[PDB]
Amino acid sequence: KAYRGGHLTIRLALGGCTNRPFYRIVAAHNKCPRDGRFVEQLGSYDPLPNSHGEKLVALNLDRIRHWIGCGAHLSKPMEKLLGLAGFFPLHPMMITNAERLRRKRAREVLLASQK
Amino acid sequence: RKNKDAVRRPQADPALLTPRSPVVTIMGHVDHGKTTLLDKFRKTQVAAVETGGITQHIGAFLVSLPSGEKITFLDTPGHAAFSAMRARGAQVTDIVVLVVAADDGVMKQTVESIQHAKDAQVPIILAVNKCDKAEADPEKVKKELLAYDVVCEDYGGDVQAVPVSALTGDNLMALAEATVALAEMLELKADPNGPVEGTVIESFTDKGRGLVTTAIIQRGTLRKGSVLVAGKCWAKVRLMFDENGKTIDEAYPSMPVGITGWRDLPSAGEEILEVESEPRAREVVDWRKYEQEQEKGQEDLKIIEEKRKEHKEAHQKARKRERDSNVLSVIIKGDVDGSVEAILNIIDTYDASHECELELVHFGVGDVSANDVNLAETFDGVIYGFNVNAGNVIQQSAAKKGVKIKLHKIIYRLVEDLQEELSSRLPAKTSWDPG
Amino acid sequence: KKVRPRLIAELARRVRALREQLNRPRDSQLYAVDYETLTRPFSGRRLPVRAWADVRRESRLLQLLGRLPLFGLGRLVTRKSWLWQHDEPCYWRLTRVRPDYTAQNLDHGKAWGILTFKGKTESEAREIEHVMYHDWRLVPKHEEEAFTAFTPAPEDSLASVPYPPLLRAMIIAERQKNGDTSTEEPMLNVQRIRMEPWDYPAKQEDKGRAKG
Amino acid sequence: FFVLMERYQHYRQTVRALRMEFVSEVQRKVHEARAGVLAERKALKDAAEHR
RNA sequence: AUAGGUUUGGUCCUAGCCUUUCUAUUAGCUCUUAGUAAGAUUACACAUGCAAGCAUCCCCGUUCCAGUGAGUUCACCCUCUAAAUCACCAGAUCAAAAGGGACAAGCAUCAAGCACGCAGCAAUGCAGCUCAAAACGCUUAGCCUAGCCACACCCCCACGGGAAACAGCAGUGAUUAACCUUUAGCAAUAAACGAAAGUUUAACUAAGCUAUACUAACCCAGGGUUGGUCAAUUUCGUGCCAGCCACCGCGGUACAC
Ligand SMILES: Nc1nc2c(ncn2[C@@H]2O[C@H](COP(=O)(O)OP(=O)(O)OP(=O)(O)O)[C@@H](O)[C@H]2O)c(=O)[nH]1
Ligand SMILES: [Mg+2]
Ligand SMILES: [Mg+2]
Ligand SMILES: [Mg+2]
Ligand SMILES: [Mg+2]
Ligand SMILES: [Mg+2]
Ligand SMILES: [Mg+2]
Ligand SMILES: [Mg+2]
Ligand SMILES: [Mg+2]
Ligand SMILES: [Mg+2]
Ligand SMILES: [Mg+2]
Repeated sequence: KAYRGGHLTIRLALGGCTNRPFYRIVAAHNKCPRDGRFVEQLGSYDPLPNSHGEKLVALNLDRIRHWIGCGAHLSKPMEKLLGLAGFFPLHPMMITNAERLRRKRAREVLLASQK
Repeated sequence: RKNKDAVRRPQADPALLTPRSPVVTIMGHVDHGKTTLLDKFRKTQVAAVETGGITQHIGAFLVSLPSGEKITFLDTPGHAAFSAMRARGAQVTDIVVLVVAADDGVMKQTVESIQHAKDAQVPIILAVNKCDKAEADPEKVKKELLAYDVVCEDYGGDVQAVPVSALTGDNLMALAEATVALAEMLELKADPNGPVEGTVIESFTDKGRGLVTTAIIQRGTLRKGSVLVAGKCWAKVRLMFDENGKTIDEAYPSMPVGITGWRDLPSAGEEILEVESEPRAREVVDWRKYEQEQEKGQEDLKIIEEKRKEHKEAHQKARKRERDSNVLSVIIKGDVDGSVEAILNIIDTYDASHECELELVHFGVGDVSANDVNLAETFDGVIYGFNVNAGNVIQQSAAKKGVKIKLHKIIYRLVEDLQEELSSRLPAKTSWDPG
Repeated sequence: KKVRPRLIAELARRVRALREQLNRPRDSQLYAVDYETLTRPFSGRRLPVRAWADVRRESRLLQLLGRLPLFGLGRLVTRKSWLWQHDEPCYWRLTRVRPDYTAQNLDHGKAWGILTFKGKTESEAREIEHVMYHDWRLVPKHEEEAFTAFTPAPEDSLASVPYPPLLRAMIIAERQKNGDTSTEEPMLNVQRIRMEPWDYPAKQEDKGRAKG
Repeated sequence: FFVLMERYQHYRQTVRALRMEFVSEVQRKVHEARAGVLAERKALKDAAEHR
């Protein structure tokens, strides 16, 4: 398909089955379907904890660097994943969501104490 | 096979019972002002907007009286043909308003309506209409009704007689007051909870909404998602609508509601019962179809045993055809099951078999379709459409295939055309008469 | 494979291009507005809620320049949004104007000027973006020097920042594997990455145009 | 809002620095594979062996 | 194929047909539960609802996604080089148009096509080019499936005309043997927009229906067959009749109805 415009993006294509999300990190042309063609698969992400209580994430760091150099964008979930991995700085929204959770927890703690 | 049918719930307890609005069916003789009276009560003028000025459909309307009460008026066809429609209206009615023209007095259809009212065991209110015109003799009307057992109050008869003039809208207020009084005396109530019970008043196929049935609720509230079963058909209620087409959230008892989502078109007058779920509804439908199949199988076994005994008698002792000119094959297409049934009853009244046979190849509800044209071609028949459309493509195909599609909008016009065709097939004018 | 011309397709493409060019809508038509419904009549599209007060209160660049000789060429114009956002002076030094004469009051068109943002000028004059916007204000001839008075703060710009933890570890491990004995901290340079606020005017010359 | 805006500014500055580093690495790798001592030596060695 | 039945009075060989195996659709009879996958027969016509916004106005998007298979060697490799991303740049990535090569099935009772080539700056000159190693032609078919090509109501196209368009989701009429909800949510991923918190999304996610399939289970089992190929029939009723058979065949007082 002769795609008018568009650009590469490193994003999480969703696979798995119902109630069992699983992600393939794909450097795919942004306009292509989420589960459609992709230039290269750069790793994986299992959101459901395994028996060891781990959320396995595979990152082909060399290829991710290559595609960032070639100009691929980064979807927000992938940016957050890289921030967690430490490959990138913690996302501002990761930090701000942590702060919001702390404030909500403090409010609920105050409510619980006032009982 | 275990009996998995769905059966009307037993009469509700007085604690469950709750006041419900009355259903009044306006019945009478042709052109005696039933629809005009209904128009006056509804505050809307439809008598002018009619094909042939004839009511050919048992129509329901939820009128609201100025006092604030609500009444479900069923305006029924007055012609001789629609006996089944009149009987069904009498069955579903709580009260029967018999409209009799003061000018013309009692008539054959008036007597038929009185008989149906007696059979349904429903109170009768006489509305003597056309009182304005000279020779209007309500006293004569009452005296003649004495013969048919509709005794007025003046003669010590429980039936209330009301002189009205639907044309001038005079005395209709007192007619409505009498209707309200009779409803109060009847003290109509029904359970507004639990599985729904209703009656199909009409069925049809709408090109946008599917198989649509105009029903009247009898017990419990109907809502989107309820699973209904009626006769051999079932639905998951997809859209409930009113006479105006406005979607309505709930259908309380004695309300006329058009229901969509029927997987098959039910027959007019059949009972609608709510069931638990789709699998249960399909089980009920399969059981009912199986029962009908067993009945038909018993009858077919009788016929087949006749044939086999004949053949065995024949044997033990020893030890395509071109259709005649005097055979009119007809396809029948109606806008509603009621019209289809009326035409079929008219056909079944046929008695001129010797001179020319009248074969009913197929009948249905909806626009003349390619399959109808194919049947007509296969049997050199004629398609008769009652208030249905014949698209341009269908017309072209019928012209190519030599079929004759005859659309009509009046029952007696269609019957005149049918008798014309029978006479044409004859070797002269036909001897069968519709009435 | 023997081709079959798409002659009607090409002809229609050409005719559509010609029609668009010859019926090109005027700027006064494109950027018109209704001050009751707050919708551009030409397209019928509503303006964002956050622009309603500005549309109802402040004025457009050409709507102002219509009252200035030579359209105030050489004057200094500033935007209400800039005034509310930055304490430092920000303005355009008007250098050229191409009004939309078709406009009733010549209250639309294009402008070119030299940008001063955060007290920093721009080397060359370029087109003014957001001319049609409703957040423009005019700098009176007097008070001009006082308003443009400004002295730069010390040039606060970090030379380098720590690498993300995993990247730092990877670089350190690569150095050790190569055998480098350096204990120097690896720092990612940020001087070349000159951050520029989001409200910094964009290159209008490359901006597109509406259609209808 | 203000803390978030500052966080975005710093985050995007650092991310752009990282992206520039990766772009430089990609350019260096391609120019290497194209005309680096290794590739040029191998090409000339192949030509000499062919002769 | 590890083969088997069937030509005849009998044997051998050749050969066709059929049986046994595995899928998928439909139908008949029958059905309890849970997880998951998949789901109009049709490029025929469509009521209704929704499916594209974002945003300090300009821009950007609505060309994407989703859909269908009508058409059909625009899909693959190489050359060249547009558009787009890499904050501006850089060549890098991606990939149009153009050129070269490759690229479905059947019919030769489709054998000739009828200008289908070349040279020259041009003028103009030469009379050539394809083809039984299948040109030209007709019919059929979406393909080479991380997906790709084509179409977007028809007139290939779409200025224009015919006319008023679901081959977007749900749904419907017609049609076929073929027939799922006119559910909820943006909570996740993706896309659009924004500087951003964020907003929109019938993409998608999570649900609804369906023995179409796989997995798992229940202390509530039907369907088919029972002459040989082929596992497995007692007694009656019928008597070349009723009827049965995938093939051979059975039934004239039956392990075949
Ligand atoms: N003289 C007179 N005519 C009336 C009166 N009311 C109605 N009509 C007319 O009588 C005729 C019959 O009225 P309709 O309602 O059409 O007849 P109908 O009795 O319902 O008969 P169907 O067609 O079988 O339904 C029409 O022309 C009416 O306008 C009345 O009070 N007096
Ligand atoms: Mg009437
Ligand atoms: Mg089945
Ligand atoms: Mg095809
Ligand atoms: Mg031939
Ligand atoms: Mg087209
Ligand atoms: Mg269509
Ligand atoms: Mg659809
Ligand atoms: Mg249908
Ligand atoms: Mg199916
Ligand atoms: Mg026997």
